[PDB]
Amino acid sequence: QVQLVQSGAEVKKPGSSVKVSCKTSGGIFRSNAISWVRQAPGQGLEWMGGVVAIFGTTNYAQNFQGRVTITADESSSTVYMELSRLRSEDTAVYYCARHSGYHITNTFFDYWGQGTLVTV
Amino acid sequence: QVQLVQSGAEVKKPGSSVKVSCKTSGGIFRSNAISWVRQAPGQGLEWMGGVVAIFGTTNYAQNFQGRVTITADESSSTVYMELSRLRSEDTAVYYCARHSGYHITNTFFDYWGQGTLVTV
Amino acid sequence: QVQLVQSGAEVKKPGSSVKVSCKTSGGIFRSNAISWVRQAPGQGLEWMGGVVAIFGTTNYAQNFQGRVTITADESSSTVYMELSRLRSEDTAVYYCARHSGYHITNTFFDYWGQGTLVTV
Amino acid sequence: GAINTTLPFHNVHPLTIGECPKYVKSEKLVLATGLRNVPQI
Amino acid sequence: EIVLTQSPGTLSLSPGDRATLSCRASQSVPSSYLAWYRHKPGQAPRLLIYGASSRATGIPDRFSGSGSGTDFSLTISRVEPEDFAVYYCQQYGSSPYTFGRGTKLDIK
Amino acid sequence: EIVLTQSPGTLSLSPGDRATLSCRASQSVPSSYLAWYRHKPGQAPRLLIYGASSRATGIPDRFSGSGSGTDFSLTISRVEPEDFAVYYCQQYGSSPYTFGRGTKLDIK
Amino acid sequence: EIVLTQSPGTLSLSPGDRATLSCRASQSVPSSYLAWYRHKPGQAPRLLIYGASSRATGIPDRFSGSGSGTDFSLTISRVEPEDFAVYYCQQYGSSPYTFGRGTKLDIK
Amino acid sequence: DQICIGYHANNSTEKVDTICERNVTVTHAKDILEKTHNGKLCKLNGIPPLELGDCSIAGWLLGNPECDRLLSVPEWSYIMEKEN
Amino acid sequence: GLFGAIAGFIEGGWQGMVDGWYGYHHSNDQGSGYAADKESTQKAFDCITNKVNSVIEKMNTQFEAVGKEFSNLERRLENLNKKMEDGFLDVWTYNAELLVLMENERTLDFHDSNVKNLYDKVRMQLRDNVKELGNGCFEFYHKCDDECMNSVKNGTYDYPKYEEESKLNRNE
Amino acid sequence: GLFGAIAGFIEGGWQGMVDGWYGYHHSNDQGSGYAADKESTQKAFDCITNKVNSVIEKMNTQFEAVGKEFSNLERRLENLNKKMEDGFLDVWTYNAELLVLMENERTLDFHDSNVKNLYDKVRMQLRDNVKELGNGCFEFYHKCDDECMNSVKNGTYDYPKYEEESKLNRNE
Amino acid sequence: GLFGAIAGFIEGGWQGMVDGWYGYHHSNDQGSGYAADKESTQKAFDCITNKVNSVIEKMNTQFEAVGKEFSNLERRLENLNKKMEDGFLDVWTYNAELLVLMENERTLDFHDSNVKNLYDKVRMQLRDNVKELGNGCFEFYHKCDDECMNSVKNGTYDYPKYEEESKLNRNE
Ligand SMILES: *[C@@H]1O[C@H](CO)[C@@H](O)[C@H](O)[C@H]1NC(C)=O
Ligand SMILES: *[C@@H]1O[C@H](CO)[C@@H](O)[C@H](O)[C@H]1NC(C)=O
Ligand SMILES: *[C@@H]1O[C@H](CO)[C@@H](O)[C@H](O)[C@H]1NC(C)=O
Ligand SMILES: *[C@@H]1O[C@H](CO)[C@@H](O)[C@H](O)[C@H]1NC(C)=O
Ligand SMILES: *[C@@H]1O[C@H](CO)[C@@H](O)[C@H](O)[C@H]1NC(C)=O
Ligand SMILES: *[C@@H]1O[C@H](CO)[C@@H](O)[C@H](O)[C@H]1NC(C)=O
Repeated sequence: QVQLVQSGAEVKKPGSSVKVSCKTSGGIFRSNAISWVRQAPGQGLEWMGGVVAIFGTTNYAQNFQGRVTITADESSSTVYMELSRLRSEDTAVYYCARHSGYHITNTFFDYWGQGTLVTV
Repeated sequence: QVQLVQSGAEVKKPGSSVKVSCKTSGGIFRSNAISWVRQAPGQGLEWMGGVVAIFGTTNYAQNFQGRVTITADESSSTVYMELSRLRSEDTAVYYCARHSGYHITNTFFDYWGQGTLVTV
Repeated sequence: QVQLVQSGAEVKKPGSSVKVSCKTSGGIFRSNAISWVRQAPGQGLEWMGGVVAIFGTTNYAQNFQGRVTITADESSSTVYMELSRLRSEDTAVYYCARHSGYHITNTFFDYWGQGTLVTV
Repeated sequence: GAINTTLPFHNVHPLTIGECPKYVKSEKLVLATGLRNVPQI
Repeated sequence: EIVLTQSPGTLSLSPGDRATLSCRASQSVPSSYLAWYRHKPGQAPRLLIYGASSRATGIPDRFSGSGSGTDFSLTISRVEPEDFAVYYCQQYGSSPYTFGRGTKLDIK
Repeated sequence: EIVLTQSPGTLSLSPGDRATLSCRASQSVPSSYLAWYRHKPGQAPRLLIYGASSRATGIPDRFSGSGSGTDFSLTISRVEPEDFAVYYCQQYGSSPYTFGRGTKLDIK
Repeated sequence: EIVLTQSPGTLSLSPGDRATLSCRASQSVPSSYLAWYRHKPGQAPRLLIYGASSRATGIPDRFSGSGSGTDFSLTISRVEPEDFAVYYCQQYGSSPYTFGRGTKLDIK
Repeated sequence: DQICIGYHANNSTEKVDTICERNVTVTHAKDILEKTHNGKLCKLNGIPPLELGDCSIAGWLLGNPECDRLLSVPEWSYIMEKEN
Repeated sequence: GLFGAIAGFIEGGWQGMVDGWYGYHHSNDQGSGYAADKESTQKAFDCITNKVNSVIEKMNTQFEAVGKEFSNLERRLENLNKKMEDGFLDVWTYNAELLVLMENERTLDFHDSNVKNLYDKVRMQLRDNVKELGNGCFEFYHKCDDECMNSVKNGTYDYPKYEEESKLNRNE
Repeated sequence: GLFGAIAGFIEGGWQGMVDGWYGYHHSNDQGSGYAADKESTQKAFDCITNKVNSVIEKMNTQFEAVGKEFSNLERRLENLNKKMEDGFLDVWTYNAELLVLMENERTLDFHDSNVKNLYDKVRMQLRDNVKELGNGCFEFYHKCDDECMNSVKNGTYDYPKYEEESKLNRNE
Repeated sequence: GLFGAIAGFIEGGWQGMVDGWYGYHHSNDQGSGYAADKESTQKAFDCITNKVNSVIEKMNTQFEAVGKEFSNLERRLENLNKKMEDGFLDVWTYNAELLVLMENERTLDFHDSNVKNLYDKVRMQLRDNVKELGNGCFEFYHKCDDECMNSVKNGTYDYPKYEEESKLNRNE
């Protein structure tokens, strides 16, 4: 019984930023790494980045380096994503996926969020 | 405060078997090895065999190999002795003796059963 | 919140002995070494001896060897000091000091007793 | 009777009046402050 | 960066037909770290198979897969009405964490 | 197979007489593993001495024994009315676990 | 046996004056084991500084000291009405556990 | 030349019980249970108690003729009464 | 013996060790004698002092029994009071008994650990210049005088200084 | 694996150990076979036998529930009785579950300690005449027959006897 | 330090270990850097996750207080109700405080065991081809490049491969 709840749908304009959250339940403190993957309609799923459970180390895909910033607060067990410098073809559905372990490497996505639709 | 209770006296005929039990109290599970010794009237005590406490390994005297089968159940902490192919001079009093340790070797009989008389 | 209570003021005569007690509170058993320091009016403080916390080993200053006997009872967590063969210039104020550790060596006096005045 | 002690437990009588330690039904409560005693070789 | 190619693309069947989905990799996936997900539209994707040979908890026994190297496959012995969705193959043995294209199953 | 031979066999005594029971072994008993049991007729045998030098719990102080090698003995300094039964010597240092002949004590 | 010589002896001051007390040792005190005590007449002495560089618990911040070898000092930046008593220095790095002469502070 | 590591022992016979061992000898032990009472009904904090004796609480309050010694009582720390 | 030091490879205690729980014994040309390890003993004293103090504070707020009187028509009410007071005393008796048993197991095992740590501290410090006899004692391949022994006791052994001398004796 | 013996450097158990918790496996010219360590197993049996007996005695004085009847004008008294019995049952249910959970952790860790001690006892006894393969097995530098093996099992290895022979093969 | 690893022979932590509880540091000709042990860290995360989830479930059925009103003629009933609630809140407060204190001691000691096990795992795999410095570090007697270092980290060291080379440098 583990569920991930995300924010609502958002509408934005090129040049602005987006703040998508993902709260994880099922325990007092987060024990699994959480990653972010997006699906642009007509295109496949793409991996954006993730954050380690307790130590907060973050890894980002080379495509999105310098534009995405994943942060987490240990107090509220929430993971946030900050994609800045919005441009065309940034409209996609963003999911927060929970890894099978505390680290990003060698772990698969146990559970997925329902998803948030962001348009520019 | 440890006591061993056995079955009642039995009468048998040559060619049949005898099924003598020995229930041990004083704890949830048996922790000491239990051995069987018999005394035919006019004859001295003889060692028949024994069973290890938890692992259930059994040892038998060379005189009675192939005719005695000692089995125990861990659930009820009961020890059973089955002597088959009864013949003459098998009339004796059978006692169940509790060893000082979990194993048969290098242990002495702390307590003895009250005894069962079996006639053939 | 640790306090040391001593005996009352005493008057003696040369040739007699003194028995000054020092009971320590704050715990069931004494875990800090207790020493005895005296101050003769017109003179500075002098170290007489001390006793280790649990093992009861006693150390005495070379000036007072053979005249001071420090003993403790583990049951009551009390330390006694017995100065025999009283003579002139033995009038002083005796304090019982609690060391920072269980041993006399390499430890300083955390707390001091209120003090007892003994006249000969 | 009266209780004169500094220990935190007692087993004299459940009904006490005044500043009294805590009553328990145990026969003894001994804590080990030192290590195990092994005889000299 | 390992690119995953899913061959069938579109596979229209009826309940009862054997379903075989093949996922191909340009490079060998280390330790056979590949996973299969079921993504019904409008719902969060669900983990079916992890490690290319192990079933996720709660997954019905009809879902199974096998493979090694650059060749992996997912097999559904019996198709049910709830087995019509898009299936992706993910490799998690490499840093980029690439994803499969996905194959939609249609109703004949 | 070590056979245990008991010499007295029958020993008539009265309360107060010293009782000395001797058990002999055809071979040396390893680690002095020998025990003495008291078996009053109609009752379960009860352990008196274990190890040939150690007194069992609850045994009255009058019961004691000593020995080594092939020679073992049981000594009862003071005889009581309850010390009239058959006494066996058992060795538990060898595999067969043999028993002694047994010695009955009579009333003079 | 280390003899400790306190130089000032008598130091009359007023609230606000800087107070510097010097404690001298015949031979070097090992591991800088030296302590300072405040002994108001009629009261048990209180520990101010231990180790010549560490402040005791509950001690006001104005009390501090430093030193090494045979030279140690106690400094009181601001004098309060309760800072008028006799101050001793002891060494606890040697067996005899000797004490200082003591210095009384007077009111100007 | 040798150096050895060892541990303290003495002539103590104090015994303590552990989670899975009983009567373990230790070098030093402390008993934290009080089992001794003087057996006398003393005064509490210097205030003597109220001793009714053969008289009851109702008898004292009602002014029983046989409880005349209780017609005036001082401050008390606790009340002493009999079972019957 | 959870850590195998007390009654393990050190099968006997020392009666001459009178100024500390734990320590060393040495024997060379100059002489021999014992020396308690004050630092390890002080750390052990800290746990036991705190362990007992924590015990007192926990049962500081234990249930207290107050006498009450009930009439002959209040049997059910009296039984409630009787079962409440007896039940609370049974709960607190169990907690007090269990805490002592659990702490005794912890204390004895804690003392066992300190010797193993002290034995390993010396072993890792004399890596190759000594022989590990296996009975808690080390035999030096070189000459270790009182100054050398004192360095071993306070953790300042100069392994490179005796490195060359030890290997010449060790080889032959 | 708090002590690193079970499922640690000893990766798997032995199905051929049928007469004891802990033991040895030897293999030389004469033959090979298993042998259980009766002494260490007996010590483990004593701790577990006492561990369970102590558990039974503590909850022997557990709270007991008695049925009562209250009228419809005694709702407060009925609720008071209901919460007392329910409250005591919750306390004792927590204690029973917690004691089992903690004792299981202690028992498994106690079993892990015995192998590490048994491994170290043999290692400290075969100090230099064997190789430490790292998988719980020692390989001798000399010839160790059945009599030599049995000395290792009962802790009577004669290291000086094979000291000279072992170093000749070890060097070359 | 019950196992002597944390604040023992490894006297300082690492600020460069940012992606795991435990790990390695290597330094050779190619370069140097840190590397966390993800397997041991994951196992530690499993115990802590279960240990905390155990704490929540046990006190999930804790006693709950309900307010009641009693008249001036029901002092005994009101006092009895008051002592019941106060007694239960004292029992559960003791359990909550004691469980946290006991689990904190276990958690800190559990982490101490992991490093000692991880230190022993490397030591028993590099039996002779390295030199033990005694401060948690091993120094190789041969050349151990990045491929060789990675083998030690994931437990696939090839001792026979470097066996011949190591002894040539070790002897002289
Ligand atoms: C309590 O007992 C001790 C020792 O028997 C005694 O010294 C003390 O005076 C007693 N206290 C009172 C108040 O009598
Ligand atoms: C213990 O008693 C013996 C005499 O039986 C004595 O030699 C020894 O010094 C004593 N030990 C201590 C620590 O008092
Ligand atoms: C421990 O010793 C006491 C008194 O000597 C005794 O009554 C008790 O039976 C002993 N317990 C065991 C387990 O031997
Ligand atoms: C340790 O003892 C030696 C004596 O051999 C001494 O020279 C050294 O300074 C001591 N180390 C410390 C840190 O006190
Ligand atoms: C240990 O076993 C050997 C067999 O090689 C035997 O000679 C020796 O006596 C035994 N030691 C003990 C103490 O039983
Ligand atoms: C361990 O790492 C080395 C890198 O040199 C690699 O060759 C080997 O396959 C790895 N072992 C495992 C079991 O992954």
